[PDB]
Amino acid sequence: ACDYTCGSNCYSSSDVSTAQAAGYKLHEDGETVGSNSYPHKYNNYEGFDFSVSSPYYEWPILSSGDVYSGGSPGADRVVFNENNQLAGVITQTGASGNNFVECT
Ligand SMILES: Nc1nc2c(ncn2[C@@H]2O[C@H](CO)[C@@H](O)[C@H]2OP(=O)(O)O)c(=O)[nH]1
Repeated sequence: ACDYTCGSNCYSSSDVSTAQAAGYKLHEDGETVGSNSYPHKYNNYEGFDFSVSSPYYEWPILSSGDVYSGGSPGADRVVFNENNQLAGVITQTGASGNNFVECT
């Protein structure tokens, strides 16, 4: 289904799980990909009410269905924690500056 709506992008729960699984694996192997060194810390400056606990890590989710491998990140991110719990799916689309809004 279109479980999450990130601006004009639609993600299924399976899209979110595959993206999360890939970010976590890299987090746990101590490796990073891309210019922005993904997965990195998501600081929660927006102050979202994530049910799960901090430190939070952000990883790009691609609208194409491709899993992120170091290229252009895009607007959308999966946010997970240290226990691989999903905190949320966020996007820079619809937010001003370099801020994020939550995907609905
Ligand atoms: N808006 C925002 N950006 C964060 C936070 N933690 C890390 N960032 C990263 O810092 C940049 C803002 O300078 C954002 O584009 C973002 O990187 P990503 O682009 O890699 O998502 C945070 O909580 N809030």
